[PDB]
Amino acid sequence: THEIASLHTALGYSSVIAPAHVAAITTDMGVHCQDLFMIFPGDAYQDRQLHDYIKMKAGGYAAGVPRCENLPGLSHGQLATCEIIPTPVTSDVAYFQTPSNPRGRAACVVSCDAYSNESAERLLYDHSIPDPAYECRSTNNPWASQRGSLGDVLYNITFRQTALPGMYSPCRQFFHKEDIMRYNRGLYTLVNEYSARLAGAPATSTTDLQYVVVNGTDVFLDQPCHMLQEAYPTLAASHRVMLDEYMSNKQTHAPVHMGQYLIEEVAPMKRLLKLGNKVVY
Amino acid sequence: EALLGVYTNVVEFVKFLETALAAACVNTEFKDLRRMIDGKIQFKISMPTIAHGDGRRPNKQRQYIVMKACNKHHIGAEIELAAADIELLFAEKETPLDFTEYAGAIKTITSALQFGMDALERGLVDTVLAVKLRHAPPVFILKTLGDPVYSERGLKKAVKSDMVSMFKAHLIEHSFFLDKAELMTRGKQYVLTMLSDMLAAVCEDTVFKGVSTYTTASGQQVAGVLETTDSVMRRLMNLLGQVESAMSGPAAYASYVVRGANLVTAVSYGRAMRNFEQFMARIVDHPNALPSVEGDKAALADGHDEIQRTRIAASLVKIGDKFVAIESLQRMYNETQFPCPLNRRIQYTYFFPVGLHLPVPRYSTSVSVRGVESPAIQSTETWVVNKNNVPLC
Amino acid sequence: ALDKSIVVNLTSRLFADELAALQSKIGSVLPLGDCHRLQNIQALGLGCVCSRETSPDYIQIMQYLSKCTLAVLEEVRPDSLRLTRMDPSDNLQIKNVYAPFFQWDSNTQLAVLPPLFSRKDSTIVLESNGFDIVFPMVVPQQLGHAILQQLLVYHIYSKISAGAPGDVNMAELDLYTTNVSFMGRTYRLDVDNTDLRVLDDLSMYLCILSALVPRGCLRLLTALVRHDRHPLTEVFEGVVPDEVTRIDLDQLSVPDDITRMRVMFSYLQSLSSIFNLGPRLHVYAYSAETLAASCWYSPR
Amino acid sequence: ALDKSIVVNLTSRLFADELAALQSKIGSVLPLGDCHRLQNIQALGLGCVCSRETSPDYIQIMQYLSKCTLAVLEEVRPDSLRLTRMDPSDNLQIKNVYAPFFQWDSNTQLAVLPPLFSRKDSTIVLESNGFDIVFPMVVPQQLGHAILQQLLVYHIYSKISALDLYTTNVSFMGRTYRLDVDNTDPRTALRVLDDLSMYLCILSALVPRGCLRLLTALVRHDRHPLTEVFEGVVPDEVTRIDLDQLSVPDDITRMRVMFSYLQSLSSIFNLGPRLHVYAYSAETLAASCWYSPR
Amino acid sequence: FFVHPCRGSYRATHRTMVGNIPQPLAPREFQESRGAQFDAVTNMTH
Amino acid sequence: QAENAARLGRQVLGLLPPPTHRVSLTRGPEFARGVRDLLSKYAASTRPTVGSLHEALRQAPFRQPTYGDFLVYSQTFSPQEPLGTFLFSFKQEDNGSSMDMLLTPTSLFMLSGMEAAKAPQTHKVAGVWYGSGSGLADFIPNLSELMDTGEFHTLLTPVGPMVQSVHSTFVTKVTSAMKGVGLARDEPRAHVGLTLPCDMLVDLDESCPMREPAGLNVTIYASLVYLRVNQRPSMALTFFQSGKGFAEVVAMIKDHFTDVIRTKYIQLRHELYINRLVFGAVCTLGTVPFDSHPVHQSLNSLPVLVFANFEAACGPWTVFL
Amino acid sequence: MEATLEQRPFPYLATEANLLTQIKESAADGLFKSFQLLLGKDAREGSVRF
Amino acid sequence: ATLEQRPFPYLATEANLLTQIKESAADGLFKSFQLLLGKDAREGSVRF
Repeated sequence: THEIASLHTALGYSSVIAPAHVAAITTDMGVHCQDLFMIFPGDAYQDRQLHDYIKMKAGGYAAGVPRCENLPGLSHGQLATCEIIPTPVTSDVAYFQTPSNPRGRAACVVSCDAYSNESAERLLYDHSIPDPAYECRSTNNPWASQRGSLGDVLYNITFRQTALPGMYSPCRQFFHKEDIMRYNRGLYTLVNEYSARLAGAPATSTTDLQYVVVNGTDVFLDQPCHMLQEAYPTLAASHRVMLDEYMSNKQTHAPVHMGQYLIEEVAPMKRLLKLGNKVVY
Repeated sequence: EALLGVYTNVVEFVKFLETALAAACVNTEFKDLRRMIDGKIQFKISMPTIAHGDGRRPNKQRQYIVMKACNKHHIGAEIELAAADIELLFAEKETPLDFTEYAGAIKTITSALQFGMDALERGLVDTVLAVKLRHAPPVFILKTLGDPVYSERGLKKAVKSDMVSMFKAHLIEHSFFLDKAELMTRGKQYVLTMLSDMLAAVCEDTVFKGVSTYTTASGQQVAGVLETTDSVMRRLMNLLGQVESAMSGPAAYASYVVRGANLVTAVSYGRAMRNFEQFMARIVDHPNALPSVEGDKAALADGHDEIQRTRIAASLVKIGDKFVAIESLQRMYNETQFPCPLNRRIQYTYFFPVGLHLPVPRYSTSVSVRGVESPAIQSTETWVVNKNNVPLC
Repeated sequence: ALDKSIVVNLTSRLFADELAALQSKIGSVLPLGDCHRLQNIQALGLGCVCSRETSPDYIQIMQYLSKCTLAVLEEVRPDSLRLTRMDPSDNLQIKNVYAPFFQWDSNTQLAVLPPLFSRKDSTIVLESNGFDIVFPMVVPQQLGHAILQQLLVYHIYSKISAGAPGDVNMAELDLYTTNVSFMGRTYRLDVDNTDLRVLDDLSMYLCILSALVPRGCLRLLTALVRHDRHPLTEVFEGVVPDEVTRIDLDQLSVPDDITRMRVMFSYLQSLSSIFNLGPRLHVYAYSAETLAASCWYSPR
Repeated sequence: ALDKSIVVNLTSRLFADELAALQSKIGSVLPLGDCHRLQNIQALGLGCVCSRETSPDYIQIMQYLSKCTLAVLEEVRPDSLRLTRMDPSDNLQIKNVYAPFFQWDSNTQLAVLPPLFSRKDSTIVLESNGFDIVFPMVVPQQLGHAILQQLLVYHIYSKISALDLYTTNVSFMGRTYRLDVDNTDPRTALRVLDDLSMYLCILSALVPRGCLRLLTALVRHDRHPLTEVFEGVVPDEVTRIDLDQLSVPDDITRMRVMFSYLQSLSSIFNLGPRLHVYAYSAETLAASCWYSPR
Repeated sequence: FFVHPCRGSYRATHRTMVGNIPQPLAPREFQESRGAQFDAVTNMTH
Repeated sequence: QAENAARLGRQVLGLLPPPTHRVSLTRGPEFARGVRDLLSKYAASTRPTVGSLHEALRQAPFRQPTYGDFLVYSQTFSPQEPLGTFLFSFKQEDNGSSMDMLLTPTSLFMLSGMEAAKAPQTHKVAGVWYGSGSGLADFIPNLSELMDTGEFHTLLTPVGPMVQSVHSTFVTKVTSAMKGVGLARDEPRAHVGLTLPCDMLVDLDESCPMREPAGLNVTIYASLVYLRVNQRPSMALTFFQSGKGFAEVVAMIKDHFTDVIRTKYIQLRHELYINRLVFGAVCTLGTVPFDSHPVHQSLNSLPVLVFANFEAACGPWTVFL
Repeated sequence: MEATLEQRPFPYLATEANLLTQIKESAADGLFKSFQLLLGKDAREGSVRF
Repeated sequence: ATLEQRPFPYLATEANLLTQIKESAADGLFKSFQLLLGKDAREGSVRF
């Protein structure tokens, strides 16, 4: 055993880190959705015949590394889970081109007064007040931002960690109230805790699926979506045709056509989109 | 058939003080840290004010007092010595094969004692780097906090929303800055204004700023160390010249011994000074002498003045007027099969619709699309582009 | 400071075939009839008590293992075997080469049981000396108290089917006895119903109890009526079956009842200890790939 | 390493009479109270629980015996008794001078018992100091058990009398013996019997049915050497319980609880501390053994 | 959802059909474009 | 820097097992000169000094524990403990490589679910280390069924007191001690004793006197009692401290639990299930020396005993009733 | 035992660096734990007592 | 004003201090004492 004491003589911050070079993208950015039959195994329909019917239309550990045995091998990398937040058919597309929350209300609690839990809750939930984002509407979807709503019913769950490996939920950070209230404090108490503490229940790495890390040893990651409390849009095109217009001419592209739309990605990484041999950066 | 050769490794011994990372630290050898309960550094910041005769109520004198503490760290190791290895360490004066059976057993225990030291010399460079990475917030948070022009008035409610707006805009534009130098036409001048902006954001206000700890050849002043992996270091060394690649620094640690009058108060009372003797010469030997930077420098540089300066193999660089050493620690991590902490993973969340309507006065802008525009059509899927650019529904 | 090593010599050299089976199990636990370092072959197995010509025993082995000194192989050299000594509360290392294979975990308590399974799984026959060494059945204590129990029930109903066919179904008996669930896992043991003469002594004892116990407890209740009767014995009158309480003790006389009560207790202490007390040792570290368990021996 | 020796101070010179008996039993195990070098004579006896005027209760005396530290004598000087000590877990020479003589060998087993055959032969009185000294008896476990078997059978059948040949005789291969009961307090020997009535009527509730039907197939014709207790006639009770149908998974849950309560009968049939002899000399009567308190 | 009197509490029924979803949240110009998708799948004749 | 490396040359070669006593016969009677620790009577003088007796203090017995290394979820093992608590290792199935479940006696109070007045002090303290109790019960979904058939005492293996806990966010490393007195990590030259809550411990030798022998040995026993409260199965774990020998304490434990035996078995006049008959089990957690005073402490209050010179020796569970 | 602040009249040393930048805002939202302000009538060396 | 067991260099006196200490400390002659039995009676260690 060797005993070492460390002490910081500077008052302010005397060291600064920065991302420089992306080596590779680990997670495949594809289409795989999260199956709630596997996350909530208890709940079921009354008829055994009808509950076994719906399971036919949808569908552990190994030496410390949790492995799924339904897939023999993967070619695009680690497979990304997707949730589904149901949403009215009349929610605006103009909400979707700018980074924001998947619930209809903005949840940045850093702006609020420090150590005031009632003022922070009133930003999230009450509808006497229009959004800190928008002054026109109070809420984009009342299915997720509302206090007893299906967003707040499904995904407000504090993680329970069964003996089975348990699986990661991307939506669960944007809806969980108590992990949002951790950022209600002053700025410099947040900046001190940004690099030192690993946040609540992130994904694993070098696995098949996205598993929530239950054994945090030497997992180094840092994630800026908890602090800034926004989610970055990607490519979406409601028909195959409008994805061709984005790659022919990027400037004179039309974001919304008569029936369909498109969302250009606004992300901190800007990838090379190459389909065919035409390249749009 | 016969053998041709027998080849093994000699383990590359890299200690803490030969690396350039000790430019970011101040090293003192402390004999009995098993006895210490706590550490303490006590600041007293006296803040001056402007007197002006407007309708203001003038401020009285202010004073801040700042307390700092140590943080303990414990390192482990492991040695497994065999049964018969210890057993035949004692009996001898047998046949000459039992000398070379004996001398092959002292070579086992000494190689198992190098390994107990090698696993502990890497432990310093691990824990010191892991202390630097905990007190290192990113650029996009600290850049718009390091300029006083945004928070002259104080952090009210309207300033904080105007800073969170700047955390997002600096995260989208200026992230992955060495990856963006390829596609920009300017290029090498963009990184140099990016990386000198990281340099000006760090708080340089260190207690030991006037202490002369590292120098270059010709007496220039090293200011800081930036640490990359091997892949990034190939980039920064080619864009910017390695002007000198040799620095001067101490050969050994600074000593601190509790001998003398420190030992009486350590035993009788529960406390002990650092440098009781120089601390005594201010209070009782020569009182009411105001503190002045020019002559008080010998008590700040306690020990670190007059250590034997030795040449250190390094790689320096010119950024503005400040010399910076550039390190890479993968040879100390890839040889032990532990993954490097500067190699790192960043998680993003990707927001995405499917299946919407558009309201009644439907419009278009596209010049060239012939098909879909009928009003009875409905879209029940959306297309995503993968990592490998394969579009999926 | 003390020297412990046990070096057994032989009269004849080993064959090349028999050396490979002992190299298969170079970490093991052998019983050993003497404490001294120099010793002949006839003690280091179970061939000193159990043999082919003698009738197979359970209890006379389980009496023997508590009385015997254990030992661990280190190196097999022809012809001189090299064991090491097992001391009270001594820390050493075990590899687990035993047939059939039960999976060990750390923080379990190892119980040395006699081998009641097949011959080729248990022993290794030394043709050079004509003597049989027998490796004991090392099984974790909760399995060893359960791998005995279902096989002792199987031996009872096999004795009922041989006396009368219509009382026992074979598919009911095989499904519920030969399949043993432990630690989530299952083990289908080799039945060896090809002809279990090991467990005939226990099946004699537990039945002679089972007739004499309810005959015995009626007399011992009524003979202890007092003013200072212990107050928990009023409770256990509600536990005894109602058919037990209706015995006419006039049928057995006083010279018959003293013979019963001395037969009553003399089986009870002889049968209690042989389920309880054997050479039993703990394990605090284990790895399944190296198959190496670090142990420490508690003598009881 | 450790020292172990007890030299016993004594306030009167002993006579030549009692010095001859103590010289004859020079290697002998006796308990004593406190763990020190210097010691009064009033701790060395087992007579602090077994007196003349008080009625002794041999279970309570045996219950007393597992508490005490034990000791072996070294010398008998005319003033002071000098003894050595027995501690876990130490190898030691033990030499039997015990008067109801039994034969040991290498790899035998032992245990310590109160004097249960002849109290007058096993207790010598010291008229010089007024305090008497009681020696215990060391017995192999087989007769170590079989004396406590006969003593518990006696206190059941002395209470029913509210004659001797069946109750007070310990049987063994080759010899028969007489237990010493003239004045026994049965009350500490009966709380043991009160707990036997607890276990034995629970063991009568969870009897397996297949093992009772095994005897109804056995003792009627199949006569064996060790089933001669029943004399060829089935009991009237065993025919009354086997009227049910046999089912295997019922008796699986019964034979586990039958197994687990026979672990509990160790606690009621305990001997004292046990002595594991590994080497015993025949003509010298000494041995070598390691002491284990359980 | 609705309020139910007694402390009162919130109690629930189920919008059985699709059209019980109210018109701000599923409008009529959508709801007959959803009907024309029914018309084109089954290939019925009017 | 070799001055740092020569320190390990001193301290490793000085701290080894004593070697085997092996002397060649051609040297002669030199082996008797190498028997120093068996000699146990040293000469005294008129004024003895350390320089006279530095040889008598040098020969010492060879004592060493055998540690255990446990890797625990940080939800179960509460991050702050008094560093000497006793431990258990619950075990159901090897699901992963190494994730181990450890039960302190305050954690095993919460899985039990017994009433407050059974242990009035630790209920407040074990309710602030944990939630309502369902932060732990999700790992064992068989807590209703292991209490009915009575398998719960077969799944705990007593391990011993803590020595060190290196605590991280998601996973807590715990090093415990078997086979004897574990060496303290943070304080040098020190020994970790075993700390019990005063609420759980039930002393057994207590008299007016109204005389009992002394000895060298007093043994801490554990007990675990299957019972039913509110028509729901629940357990109760207590401790016992006596040097009376195993034949008395089983009779002394039954007198302590006389009331609990009677109130259970009033039920089974109506329903007789053979699985329900198993009641308790008693382990042996290791010895304490005689006349060591248990020192009371208080933590936040929670009164907590501590035993000097506790050496551990695990035993099996034997089912008393 | 935690290390605690104390206002005893130490012989404070003089550094080349300035410390003043951002202190008034860093006291509000804590950049550093365990501080204590001293306004005008109480910004002095406290009297020595022992 | 706190009692402490720090290893001070204790000074030696001529006068005895032993008369009636067994029954004065137990019955409370003077506040703030501590009795040390056996191996506790030592100047233990220094820790600053």
